[PDB]
Amino acid sequence: EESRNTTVLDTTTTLQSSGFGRAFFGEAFNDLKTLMRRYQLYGQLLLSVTTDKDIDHCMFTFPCLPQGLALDISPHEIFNRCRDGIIPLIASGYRFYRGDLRYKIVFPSNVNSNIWVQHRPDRRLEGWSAAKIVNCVYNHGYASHIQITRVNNVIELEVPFYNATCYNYLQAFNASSAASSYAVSLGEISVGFQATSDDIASIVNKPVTIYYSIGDGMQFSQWVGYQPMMILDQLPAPVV
Amino acid sequence: EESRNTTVLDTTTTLQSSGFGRAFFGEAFNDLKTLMRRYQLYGQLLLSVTTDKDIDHCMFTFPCLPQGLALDISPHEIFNRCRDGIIPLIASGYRFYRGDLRYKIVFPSNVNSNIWVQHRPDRRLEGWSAAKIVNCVYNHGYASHIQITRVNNVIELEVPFYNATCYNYLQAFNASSAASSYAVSLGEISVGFQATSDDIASIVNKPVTIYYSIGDGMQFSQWVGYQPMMILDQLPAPVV
Amino acid sequence: MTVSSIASRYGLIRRVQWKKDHAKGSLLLQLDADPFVEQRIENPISLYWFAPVGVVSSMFMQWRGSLEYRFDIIASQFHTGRLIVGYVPGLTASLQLQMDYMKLKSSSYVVFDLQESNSFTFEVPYVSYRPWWVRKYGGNYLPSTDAPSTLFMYVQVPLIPMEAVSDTIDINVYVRGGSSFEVCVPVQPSLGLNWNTDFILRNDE
Amino acid sequence: PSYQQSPRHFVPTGMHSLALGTNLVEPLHALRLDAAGTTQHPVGCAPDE
Amino acid sequence: MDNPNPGPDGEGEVELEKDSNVVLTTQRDPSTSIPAPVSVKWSRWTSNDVVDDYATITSRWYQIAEFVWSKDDPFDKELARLILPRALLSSIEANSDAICDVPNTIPFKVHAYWRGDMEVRVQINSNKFQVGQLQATWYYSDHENLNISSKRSVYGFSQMDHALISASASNEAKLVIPFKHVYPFLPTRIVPDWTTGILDMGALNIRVIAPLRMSATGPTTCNVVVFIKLNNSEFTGTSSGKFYASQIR
Amino acid sequence: MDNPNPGPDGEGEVELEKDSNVVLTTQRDPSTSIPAPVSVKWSRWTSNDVVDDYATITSRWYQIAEFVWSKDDPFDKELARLILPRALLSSIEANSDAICDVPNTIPFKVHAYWRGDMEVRVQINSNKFQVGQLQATWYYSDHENLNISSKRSVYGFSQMDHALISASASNEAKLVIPFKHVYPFLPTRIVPDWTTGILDMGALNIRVIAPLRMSATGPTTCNVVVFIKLNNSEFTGTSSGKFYASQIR
Repeated sequence: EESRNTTVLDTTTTLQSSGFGRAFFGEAFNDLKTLMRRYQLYGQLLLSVTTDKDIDHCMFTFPCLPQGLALDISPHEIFNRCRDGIIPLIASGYRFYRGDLRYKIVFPSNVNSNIWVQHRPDRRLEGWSAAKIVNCVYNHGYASHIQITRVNNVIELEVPFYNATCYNYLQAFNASSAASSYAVSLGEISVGFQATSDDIASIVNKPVTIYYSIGDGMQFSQWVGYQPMMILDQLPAPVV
Repeated sequence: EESRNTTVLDTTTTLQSSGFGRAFFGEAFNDLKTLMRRYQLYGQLLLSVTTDKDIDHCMFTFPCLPQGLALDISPHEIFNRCRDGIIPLIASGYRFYRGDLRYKIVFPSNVNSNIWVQHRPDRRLEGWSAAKIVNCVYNHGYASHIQITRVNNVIELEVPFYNATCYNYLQAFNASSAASSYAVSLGEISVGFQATSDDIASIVNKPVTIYYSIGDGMQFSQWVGYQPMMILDQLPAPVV
Repeated sequence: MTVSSIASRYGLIRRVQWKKDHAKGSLLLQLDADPFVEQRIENPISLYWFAPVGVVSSMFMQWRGSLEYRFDIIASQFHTGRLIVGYVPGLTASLQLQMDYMKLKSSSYVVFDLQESNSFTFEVPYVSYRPWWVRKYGGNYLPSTDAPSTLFMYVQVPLIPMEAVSDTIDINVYVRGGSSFEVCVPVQPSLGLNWNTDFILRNDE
Repeated sequence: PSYQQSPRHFVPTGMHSLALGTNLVEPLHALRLDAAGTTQHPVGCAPDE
Repeated sequence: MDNPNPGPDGEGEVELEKDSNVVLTTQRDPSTSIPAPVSVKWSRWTSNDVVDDYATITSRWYQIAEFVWSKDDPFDKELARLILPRALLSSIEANSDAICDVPNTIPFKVHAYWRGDMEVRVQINSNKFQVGQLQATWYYSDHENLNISSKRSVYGFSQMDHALISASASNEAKLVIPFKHVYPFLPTRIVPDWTTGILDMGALNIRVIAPLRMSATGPTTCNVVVFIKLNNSEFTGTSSGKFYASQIR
Repeated sequence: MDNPNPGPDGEGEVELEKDSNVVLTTQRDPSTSIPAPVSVKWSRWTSNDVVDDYATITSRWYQIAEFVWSKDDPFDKELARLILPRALLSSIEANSDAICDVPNTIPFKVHAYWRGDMEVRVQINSNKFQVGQLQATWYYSDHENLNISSKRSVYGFSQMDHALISASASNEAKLVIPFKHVYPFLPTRIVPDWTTGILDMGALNIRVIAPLRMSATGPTTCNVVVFIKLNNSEFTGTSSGKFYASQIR
């Protein structure tokens, strides 16, 4: 058995527990779920106008999942340098999950146009490749929200759990079973603008950042051990 | 003994105490802690774009401490003229401290881009030199916040006490012990923009002001006498 | 889901060969008494196993408390052995040498007899000046500290096997966080996954 | 807890009223050090008029 | 009052400060200046090893610095910047022997981590006709400041609480110094997170205020002895004595 | 009885002998041979100095002699004539360091006069297929007899009470040895009434009875380790550690 204990040979006196930092810092940390709701960068993109897009056109689509994206490293100096952050490092330790996610997408300053955001629980996830942000229409019956840039250029979201499942896969997904692609993402969030073709040209190569966190609904399943890890200071310095 | 009293030779009748201004001005002042939460200028910088910075790049980093910065005096006419303000003048009188700090960083008008702000309790402070504001990536697991310039260009902060210490050094720090550098700053706050390379050129040589105050958590330790002082009217006038 | 739910799981972290002809002072491991235990897998970056208490320590700034390392000494009841599991608080890198069992037994130590029972979980103490202890590795940042203390394992009496069994014996070393283990400050994690081991340099030429 | 209840729906204005000088609580930014502080009149400083 | 009848035994009562087997006396009443209240044991938060008290052996008094003080020393002049958990060892390794010969300090040789409150007496043996006044001041973590080179003066250390030694009445300065540092333990040897500043609590510094003023036929010398008791100490982290490096000269 | 079901953890219960921070185990039941009952503290009759117990530091176990025992050693052959209050120091000064590095023995460095009861374990780690039997015997004041050269044999030391170590079952010999000497204190350094025979209580001698008998393909070596606890010690007569001469090789 793993967690058995054959013969304790303790030398120690009993330590005063700090109560996981509650005694010093005035706050507990034993519950890792209350750390999980600290926001983490999900994926940062650069806007790129390909066609003279209609107002209906989504500017980018991305699947929505707590696993962390297919990591997209001119590299992005965070994903080149600060690997993975927190939440997929915890999410490596659990085979399944079930629960909500929060997003809080942040938009740049020079944009002014109105923003529509969709949840699409119809969309499956086909393989771990193309499970990243994709620069590409608006739809009716999908769950929708418009944030106005002029009031405040940061939308916030509580994207719920819409799966016909008991829980969903949390490790990186190879798409073995064909219906199992229905059971990885919560759905698919799409961000699109109402900007016309003349004004969206100014917004090219502006960053759009998306954050994420779980938001109290998430409850992880059966334990799985960690994968092999990379130690970050061993990464090379940029020789100049 | 210092505070002993050998022979009182009083001539006075007993004075009516005003209750430290409560009787006249409607407010007490005996508690110096309630004066400490009045904000004071921490350090004012001028933006300077060195490289065509990525969106991840911090625009400036600075250690976070109630001691007052290594004072950076074209001089800044306040730090040339109004020396030190209040809070390091009180903080000269105590060898240690322990508690929170508040910041309320104020940003200029012509900036529009989104602002991310980090607390980094990993960062030590190596010597009293390079304990000032430094014009230089974004990180995941550090405590973060984004203020949007378009809503309001002044972020506010409650940066907590994250040290593995009983308290921290409050006089100016010479970095004698190597691990003692972990125990001076509360951490390191970094302010960085999401501005692209084209629009950040307009924001060059715009002032970014940072304030500070303690915010009710601060509790100063063992008394230490004051250092030698400079009298401010003795400073020379600008002969024209 | 709980830090102590992770820290109460053994993770296999060290294979130590233990031969017949190892002498009565030979070192078996000098590995550090943090949860950050180095286990190297044989890419231009390298990948490492860790204990679960090692990783869930690496998602925090500071840790404290005991570290129960389990020594599972795989042998028959015909093998007889004896080995110290010692523990010295506060040995620097220059003091990583000069170590042997005779200078070990001054500190706290546990002598074990390998016999009819073959397994024991030693509880590594937390002995340090500081209430917590900073993460050994930190972010990708060359400053920011080695271990608080060091474990040692010397062969006090060498293996005297019977001539029907083998000269060599595997010793497996598990790591589990102790009952008083606790971590406090949530910072940038020092470990990344191996889902995407691709790395991009940023030379300027 | 997620606070999904739909929020308020106001009107901004830039300035408090001016002609109002009566039973009306006026919020400001006091440069006094104390929030409960009020200028006071001691035993001789209570004015006659 | 007002009936001094001195016999063969002198007049005054010889007051004791009995301890373990070192017993020392002064003829005059002390002038203590306690800086901080008494601290807690602090063994519950960061030590699971055998935290052993040694009040039978470590609470003995021990002379760590005697020095000649004459009238040639000026007004604002240092005499001894004793760093007290170091100077207990530095007087030993200065005085031609190792730590294992003095029974006060062998738990520093064995154990690695120290805590504890100190008692410090600064006795003078001035003649009554001399006029002068030393001061003794405890400061916390002198070497952890660079600006003490501006402060190392009698006017700075007068503002904090400080004992006074008048050479007129040959007053003695008892001085309780409770342990107060940022981390609740001082290490005793090279330690994996700091090396420099080992076992440093701060400065006991003895600054002259009133120099010796005497006649032309005056007693020039005035020796000053400093003793130290170490009572509420706790020692933890037992390790080998061969790891203990010598303290800095 | 009669249901051995061994799992991954083996079969037997690992019994402890927990103390201060050195904790040691044996797989087999001991065979103690207590020679004399427990003695009194003896501090009331001849010591007015601070008689300080050190059960937090001196009651740790300490390895003092390990040695190889092969089959070439004959029937009536010595292995180690350990003189136990000396051999605790002689293993230290043999093992390339002074007394101040080992926390068990620093009160011997400081104090001059010792008393105390000893605990002595002689562990073996023989293979089960080996056949052999050592004996451990405590004798009082071996060096205070000249005729022990006639007695130093297994037949003499069998008549007094003595522990036995069978190499078949790899038995362990715990051995309580209470302090019994003519004078109720053993000195620790050169003393004004005797010098020779310093800190000598007598012989722990480990005589072979049954030598290793094995096959042609047998395990030749059989290492023997000796630990010693020192629990009811009292130390008196505090003096300087520079007086303490080294023990004899």
